[PDB]
Amino acid sequence: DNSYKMDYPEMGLCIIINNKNFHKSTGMTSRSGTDVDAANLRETFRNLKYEVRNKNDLTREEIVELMRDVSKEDHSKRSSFVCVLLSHGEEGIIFGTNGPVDLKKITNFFRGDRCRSLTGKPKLFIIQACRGTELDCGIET
Amino acid sequence: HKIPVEADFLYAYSTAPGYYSWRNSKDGSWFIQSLCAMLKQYADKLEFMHILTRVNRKVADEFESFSFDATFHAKKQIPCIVSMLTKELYFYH
Amino acid sequence: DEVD
Repeated sequence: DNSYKMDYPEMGLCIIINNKNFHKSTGMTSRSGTDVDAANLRETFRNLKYEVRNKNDLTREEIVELMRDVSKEDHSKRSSFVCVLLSHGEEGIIFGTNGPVDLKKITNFFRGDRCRSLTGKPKLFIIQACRGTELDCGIET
Repeated sequence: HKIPVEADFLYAYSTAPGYYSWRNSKDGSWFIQSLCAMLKQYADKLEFMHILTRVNRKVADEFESFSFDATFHAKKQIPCIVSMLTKELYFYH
Repeated sequence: DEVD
């Protein structure tokens, strides 16, 4: 038993949060190209037999509410859980359309003690977002 | 037997801690581009950490930024796999 | 190319 049991009736949910347009007052730019990402992910995880749900342009409040609600579903018949976040970010932070969300706040909903129907099951968070402002100059080989 | 409440999470970050992450306005982000391609090619073949390692290599090797701004030109990216998983993960049973 |  060195591998996760992945033959439950369902592979599980794939939640894709695609934030493209941000409230003007935040001063955050539109993330051109992100719809290409969201579409690619939808197809890719569809072919892996995940129940994909795409959500676009969520406020910070909507992100937290969505995550809370999803973590309170019954995942007993699901092998795993996947969440993809596409947004602006900083270290430890993802942006809703109107301001930031702590990544810890989101993932805490799925803690082994807080989401019992996912205890012992792989919980995957895939994050396309900045983690700061450093640039990698690279090295020729 | 208890398990840690933080066990069995995997965080697939597009970029290293402290760094920008790159997105192309036409093609999509370097990371998601690469992730989908490697999942399509290897999900029926490789364990998930090994798939993500192929993603690391693809982003690291095949992408480099182009900018009229010298500050942002010719830059590279490495994704960052963060695993608190306790077992191997195969998408096929 | 843009950054996030």
